[PDB]
Amino acid sequence: RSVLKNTSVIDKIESYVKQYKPVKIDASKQLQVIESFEKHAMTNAKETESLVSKE
Amino acid sequence: PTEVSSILEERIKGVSDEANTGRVLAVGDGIARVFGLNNIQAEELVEFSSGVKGMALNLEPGQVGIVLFGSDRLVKEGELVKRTGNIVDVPVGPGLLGRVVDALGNPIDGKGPIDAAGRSRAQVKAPGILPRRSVHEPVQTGLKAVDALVPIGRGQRELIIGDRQTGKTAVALDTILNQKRWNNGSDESKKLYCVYVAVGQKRSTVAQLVQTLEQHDAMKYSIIVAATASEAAPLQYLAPFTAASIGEWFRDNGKHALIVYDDLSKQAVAYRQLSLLLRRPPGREAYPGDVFYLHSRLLERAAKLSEKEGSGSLTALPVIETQGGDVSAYIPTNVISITDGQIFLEAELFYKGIRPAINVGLSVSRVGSAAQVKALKQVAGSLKLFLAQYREVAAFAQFGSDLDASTKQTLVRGERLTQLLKQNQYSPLATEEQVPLIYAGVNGHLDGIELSRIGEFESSFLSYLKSNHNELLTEIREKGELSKELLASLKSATESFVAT
Amino acid sequence: VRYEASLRQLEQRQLAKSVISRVQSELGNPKFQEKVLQQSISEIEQLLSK
Ligand SMILES: Nc1ncnc2c1ncn2[C@@H]1O[C@H](COP(=O)(O)OP(=O)(O)NP(=O)(O)O)[C@@H](O)[C@H]1O
Ligand SMILES: [Mg+2]
Repeated sequence: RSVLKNTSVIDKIESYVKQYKPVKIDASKQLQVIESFEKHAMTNAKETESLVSKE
Repeated sequence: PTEVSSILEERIKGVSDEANTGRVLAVGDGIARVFGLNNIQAEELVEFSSGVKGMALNLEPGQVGIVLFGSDRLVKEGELVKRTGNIVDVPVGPGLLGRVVDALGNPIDGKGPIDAAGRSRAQVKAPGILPRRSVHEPVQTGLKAVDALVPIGRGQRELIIGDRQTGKTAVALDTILNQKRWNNGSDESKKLYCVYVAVGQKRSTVAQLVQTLEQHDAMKYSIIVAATASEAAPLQYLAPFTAASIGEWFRDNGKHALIVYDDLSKQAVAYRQLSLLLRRPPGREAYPGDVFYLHSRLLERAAKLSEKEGSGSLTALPVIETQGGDVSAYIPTNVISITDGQIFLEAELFYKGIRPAINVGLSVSRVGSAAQVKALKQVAGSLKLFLAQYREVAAFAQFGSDLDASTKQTLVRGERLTQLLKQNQYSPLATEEQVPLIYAGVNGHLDGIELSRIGEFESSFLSYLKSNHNELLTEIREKGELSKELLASLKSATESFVAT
Repeated sequence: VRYEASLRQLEQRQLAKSVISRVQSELGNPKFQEKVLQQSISEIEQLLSK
C-alpha cells in the first residue's frame, strides 16, 4: 500500500482477495460410483452366499 | 519520506576538520615505489592522493614497495602518498549474511552499507594446539557418493580437485544448497552458514551463481566474497584471507560456517603476480618461494573449537584446478598434503556417466566415519573398499575370459552400486532418503533389476517409503541410528517393494 | 517500489550535481571571505598542538 504509485489501489485489491471467490469444485449430487457399489455387491459379492456356500 | 535528499546533506556537512607520508618515485604495473613513509608497518594500508588504496609489502632501506588495490593510470610520480596506520582488515558479523562484498568487504550487490559486529584482520593466527576438539559432527552434503564414501566433518578441511570443467564448483554448490534443511530451523547449533569466495572468476559467473543461490533461497545464509578476474592482483590474493575472517566470526561465536575457496590455483597465480612485480626472486614455475606457506596458513584457520571456546567450527572446501589430470604439479601437491583429504573429479568418469564424477579410488576423507551419520555408516559398512574390489574385477573383465559365479556376482553389484550413486545437480538428498537407497544396494535387493531402470527405482522407491513407511523415515532422521528393529522394518519394507 | 526508488535516487543525484556546480562557481568569483578564513584556520590548529 505504501509502495504503490496510485492512491487506494493495493488496499482495495487486498480486501476483495481475502473474502471469497469461485473455485473449480463440485457437489455429491452425481453419485455414479455410489449407485454402482450397491449393484456390484448385489451381483458379485451376494452370488458367493449361494454358490460358494453350496459347494 | 518528506525530502529525503535534505537528510543526507545535513549529516555529511561537517566532517573535514582535522586533516592538517611519502612521495612516489616510479609507478608501473600495480606497483608504486615510494620515498618516505618512515613509520609505516609491513603490510600496512596507504591511500594515494588520487584516491586509490594500496598495501606496503617491501619496506626496503631507501624506499617502500606498494601493491595497489586499483588501476594506476591515476598514480603519477611525485604524487603524495599517505599512511593509514592500519593493517588490512574486514567487517564481520552476521550482518554479512546475504551480501556480495569485494575483497575488502564493500557491498558490490547494491544493497547498501554492511552492518558489522566488528572488524577482524585479514591475517590471523590459526587456533593453537590447545583450544580444539575432534571432528565429530557431519557436514551433510546430500551427495550420495560423498556422504557415504568421503564424509566431511564440521571443522575439517577437504580439497576439491580435478581438471577444468569437471564439476568442482558443482560439488561445492550442492553442499551449500543442502543446508536449507537446517538453516530454516531454529536450532542455531545445527546450522551451517556458507561463505563462497570467488577468486579469478568472471563477474557474470559470480552473478549466474548468486542467482542460483536465490532460486534456491540459499542466499539468506551465505556470504559471497568476490575478487573477480578484473580486480587487482592484491585483492585476488587477499580475498581468501579476508573471507576466512568473515567466517571465523561464526566459529568464534558458537556457530558453524563453511568456507569454499573457488579457487586457490588462481590466488597463487595472483600471488605470483605481486611478487614477480615487486621483484622478489621466483621459485618453481615462477611462483614465490613460500607459495605453500600462503595456503597452509589460510587452511589451518579452519578448525573445530573446544567446549571452553564455544564449540564453533569452521570447515573448508578449497578448490583446485589441475591440467591434464596431473596432480603432481606444484600447487595441487602443496594443498593436497595440507588438507584432510580430497575429492578427485575426473573428465573420463563424467563423459561415461558418473556424475558427480568423483573418483572413489582416489578420494578420501581423513576424518572418515567420525563425521558420517550413524545410520549411513551402518549400511555403508565396507562400500568404499568393495567399490575398489569392483574396479579390480572390472579390470580383469577386459581379458574377456569367462567369469565364475563369484566375479559375475560382484560385477553385478558394483555396476548397480556405481549407478545408485549417480545424482543430478541441484538435488541434495536427506539422510533418510539416502539410507534406504544405500541399504537396498548393499544388501543386494537391487541386484536383479535392469541397469537402465535403477534410475526409476530410486524415485519410485522413495515415493513409496514416504507414502507408507514414513514412520521409519522419520525415525532414521530423528534418531540417526538404525536400531535392530528398524533394520527389520527396513529389511521387510525393501523386499516388499522389490517384488514391485 | 523500483520506480519510486529510481525516481528518488535520480532526484538526489541531479540535486547533488547542481550543488557541486554552484560550489565550484562561487570559489572562482574571487571570494574574500574564503581567503581570510584559510589563514585563521592554520594558526588556530598549530597553537593547539604546541
Ligand atoms: N551432477 C551433475 N549432473 C550434470 N551436470 C553436472 C553435474 N555437476 C556438474 N555438472 C555440469 O558440468 C558443467 C561444469 O561444471 P562445474 O560445476 O562448473 O565444474 P567446474 O570444475 O567448477 N568447471 P570450471 O570451474 O568452470 O572449470 C556445468 O554445466 C554443470 O551443469
Ligand atoms: Mg568452477
